[PDB]
Amino acid sequence: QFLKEQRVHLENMGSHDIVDGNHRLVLGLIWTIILRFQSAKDAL
Amino acid sequence: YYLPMVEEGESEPKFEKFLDAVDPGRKGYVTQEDYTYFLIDKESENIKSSDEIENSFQALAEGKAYITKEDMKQALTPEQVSFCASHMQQYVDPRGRSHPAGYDYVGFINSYFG
Amino acid sequence: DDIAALVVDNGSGMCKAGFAGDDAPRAVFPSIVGRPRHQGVMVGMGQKDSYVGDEAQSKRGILTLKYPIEHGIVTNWDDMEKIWHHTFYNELRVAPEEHPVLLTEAPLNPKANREKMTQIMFETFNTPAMYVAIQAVLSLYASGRTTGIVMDSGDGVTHTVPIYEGYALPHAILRLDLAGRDLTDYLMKILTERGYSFTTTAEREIVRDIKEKLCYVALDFEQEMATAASSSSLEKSYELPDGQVITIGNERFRCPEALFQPSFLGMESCGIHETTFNSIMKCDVDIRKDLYANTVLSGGTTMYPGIADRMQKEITALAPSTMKIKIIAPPERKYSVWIGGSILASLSTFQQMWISKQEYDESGPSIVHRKCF
Ligand SMILES: Nc1ncnc2c1ncn2[C@@H]1O[C@H](COP(=O)(O)OP(=O)(O)O)[C@@H](O)[C@H]1O
Repeated sequence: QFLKEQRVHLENMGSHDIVDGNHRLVLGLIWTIILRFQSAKDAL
Repeated sequence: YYLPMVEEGESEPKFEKFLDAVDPGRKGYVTQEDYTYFLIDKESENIKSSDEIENSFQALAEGKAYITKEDMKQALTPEQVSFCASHMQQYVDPRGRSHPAGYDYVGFINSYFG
Repeated sequence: DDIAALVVDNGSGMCKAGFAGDDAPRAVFPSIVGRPRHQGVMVGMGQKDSYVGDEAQSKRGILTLKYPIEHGIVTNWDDMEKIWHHTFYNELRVAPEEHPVLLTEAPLNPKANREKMTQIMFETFNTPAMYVAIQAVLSLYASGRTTGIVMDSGDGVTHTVPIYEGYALPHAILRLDLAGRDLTDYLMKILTERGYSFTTTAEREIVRDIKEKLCYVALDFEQEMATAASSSSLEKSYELPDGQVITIGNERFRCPEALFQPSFLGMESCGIHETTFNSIMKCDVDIRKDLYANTVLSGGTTMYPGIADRMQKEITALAPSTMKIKIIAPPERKYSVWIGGSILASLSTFQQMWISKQEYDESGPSIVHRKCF
């Protein structure tokens, strides 16, 4: 939910998937985290 | 016009140069014809003097003393860009260092039109 | 050399994906989207709005399975976006901005399908370059010959196209809406006669597994009816997920026979052998004897045991007797299209044919008709 708060798009991601130990979804979660976490005023 | 305004206690020379070109006497007012002369000299087509070419390749280079081919290739046909790259030399800055991509329009304009 | 391209095959049934220059695809998974239908009572288990692909197959008991691609046409674009996102991020773990993608689709399709596919692959995933190809041409790449008629049967549509010496005749392309999903529905219909009833979308996958495991193409239809009527040697036993045991028997060779006689489904169209023969006769005179010797089977639907002998016998019966008919079915014909994609994706001379991002920006989504095919 914190990741969804940052508007990082996760697809086919669920809590039971992470708890159950699915390899592909865990690796995808890590991959997504890696990609997404690294006057003149008067004149205008 | 690309004129930043109302800096905190700072003076810029673009507005001063525009005011000098419009009203050199510092009269504080610009008439209908005073701004129209600037608009006509700024708008299009025929050219009176080479000084506007002088300080307009400076504005095309965004005030930089050197210009690049990529900057010239958003405004000018690659035919003319190839001509300019063939006939205009490499730029030397005030420090003396030479860029591989530094191109001086000042020397070229003073060589052909001067 | 630089960065390798992506090869993605989107058939109607299952999606396949991998890197160009590879022998086999990395990711193979069904193209389904599932959503729950019952009440949820356990507080704190977390929520999940959709189940995509293989994850929907394991938890299929409490879901309503939906297919985004129907008869080779993308009906629901949102589920296609979900499938593509799952393929790119969870299955291959690659950023789509670094790789070009090559896609596959049917010969005769609506124009809006290709236009929307190009718009989706440029606008959202921001791929630098992309290309669309016909699946059966990629099958002819996979075979490795310059001349032949290729018949591809998937889960959505069957199509035949002849190619001679690198030139494809457009008027001889035949498309038939008889595929594996229709055979699955017919198996669901004829399994009622013995007392087994499957209705919901969960049991459709069970029927598909039954069809993939215990079905075969009869060489002679009436003789097999006589044999199955005389004895009980043709019966086979299957075990349901809940533990019950079913026994098919007669229906093993009646489901795949419906490809050759579409009147069982009520369709007026001809069989696949007659479709291939008619597509051959639509060509010119001089190339017909070359097309008789280079018939290529492709797609998963042609993985029934005994399809090659039946096809060869039927086409031999229809053709004049003075020429020889040989049917070339590679053992790995399920993935042939994808293999062809790899062979196309990393040719040296193909690198000038990608649809550039700048070209899409200056042309709109209509650039895909001028290029591609
Ligand atoms: N081993 C098999 N034997 C018989 N039929 C099969 C087999 N494997 C797949 N099929 C049929 O082919 C369909 C899948 O074909 P596929 O090649 O995935 O089509 P596409 O990739 O064009 O969607 C399945 O629905 C099933 O009906």
